[PDB]
Amino acid sequence: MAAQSDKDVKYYTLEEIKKHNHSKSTWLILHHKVYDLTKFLEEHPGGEEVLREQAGGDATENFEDVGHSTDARELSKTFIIGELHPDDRSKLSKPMETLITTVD
Ligand code: HEM
Repeated sequence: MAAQSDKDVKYYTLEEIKKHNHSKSTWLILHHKVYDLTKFLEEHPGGEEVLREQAGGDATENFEDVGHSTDARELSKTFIIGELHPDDRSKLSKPMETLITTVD
């Protein structure tokens, strides 16, 4: 009817995830994996300010810094929708090309 345990993994590119961090597509990267919590921002104890500033990037450095509970880290497993491209993981050989416009 309206229930389906769909488990998959979509490999997204760095330029794709860092361009979806707006409001209803706010994704965070943890352990080089893409986690969807754009509808859990207000459900996160502490606030969304710390999430929006890490949206579209890897915040694993803060995940281990703060120290999440066992159940907490297990909960994130239900918000996994994909992973980062191998080129953006064990390569990083992709031209950025930016900051060429003076909007100051
Ligand atoms: C994006 C995935 C994340 C999930 C699913 C998540 C989930 C949770 C949950 C369930 C708790 C409370 C449970 C407990 O008692 O341990 C928690 C607490 C907390 N989280 Fe996260 N979190 C995430 C990311 C982050 C990130 C990226 C930061 C930092 C920018 C962060 C900072 C905190 C802090 C500070 C607390 C409270 C600990 C304290 O204030 O001493 N979380 N998180």
